Amino acid sequence: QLHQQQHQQQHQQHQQHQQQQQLHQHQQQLS
Amino acid sequence: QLHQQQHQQQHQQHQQHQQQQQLHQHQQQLS
Amino acid sequence: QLHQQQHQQQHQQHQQHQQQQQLHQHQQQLS
Amino acid sequence: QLHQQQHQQQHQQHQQHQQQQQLHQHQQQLS
Amino acid sequence: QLHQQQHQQQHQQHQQHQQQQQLHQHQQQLS
Amino acid sequence: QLHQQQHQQQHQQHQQHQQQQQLHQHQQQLS
Amino acid sequence: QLHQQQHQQQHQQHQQHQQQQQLHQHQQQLS
Amino acid sequence: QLHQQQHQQQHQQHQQHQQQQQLHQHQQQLS
Amino acid sequence: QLHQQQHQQQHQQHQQHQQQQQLHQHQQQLS
Repeated sequence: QLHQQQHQQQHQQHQQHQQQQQLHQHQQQLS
Repeated sequence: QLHQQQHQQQHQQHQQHQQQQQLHQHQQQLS
Repeated sequence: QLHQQQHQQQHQQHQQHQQQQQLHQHQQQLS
Repeated sequence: QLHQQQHQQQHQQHQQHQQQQQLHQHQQQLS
Repeated sequence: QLHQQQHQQQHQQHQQHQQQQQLHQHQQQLS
Repeated sequence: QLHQQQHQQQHQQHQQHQQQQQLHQHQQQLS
Repeated sequence: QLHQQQHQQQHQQHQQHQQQQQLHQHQQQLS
Repeated sequence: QLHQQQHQQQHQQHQQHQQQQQLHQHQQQLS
Repeated sequence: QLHQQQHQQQHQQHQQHQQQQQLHQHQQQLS
């Protein structure tokens, strides 16, 4: 009995001039 | 009995001038 | 008894000038 | 008695092989 | 009595092989 | 009585092989 | 008696998910 | 009697998830 | 009697998750 949980959060609020910003999220799970 | 969960969230609010920004989300699961 | 769940959310609200922005979402599952 | 001026110039002369080049100009004014 | 001036110039001359070059100009004024 | 001036210049001459070069100019003024 | 040769090869085999990949080949010769 | 040769090879095999990868090849010869 | 040779090789095999990787090859020859 195996339980794998992955959670990622990115929050941005009240901003200006983020030209070419990168928000990358990667998640991998194996068995 | 295997349970794999992956959650990703990106939230952006009240913004201006994010030309060519990247919001990339990648998820992989294997068994 | 295998259970694989993947969830991805991108939310953008109240914005201006995001010319050529990329919101990409990728999900893969294997067994 | 407010006076706002914005000027932008891009000049290119006598060139070759600029495949997929970007000349972007952005201007914003508020009151 | 407020005077706001913004000037931007990009000049390129006698060139070769600038594939995928970026000439970006951004100007913002607020009052 | 306020006077705000911003000047930016980028000059390139007689060049070769600047693939994926970036010439970015940003200007902001507030009151 | 001038001899100029240029050869370029790109080989891809047995692949998956290369969205928006770029395979660019450039060749120039002068005399 | 001048002999100029340029060879470039890019090989990729058995791959997955190379979104927005760049395989660029540039060759220049002058006389 | 001048002989100029340039060889470049890039090999990748059995890989996963190389998003936005760059394989650039540049070659120049003059006389």
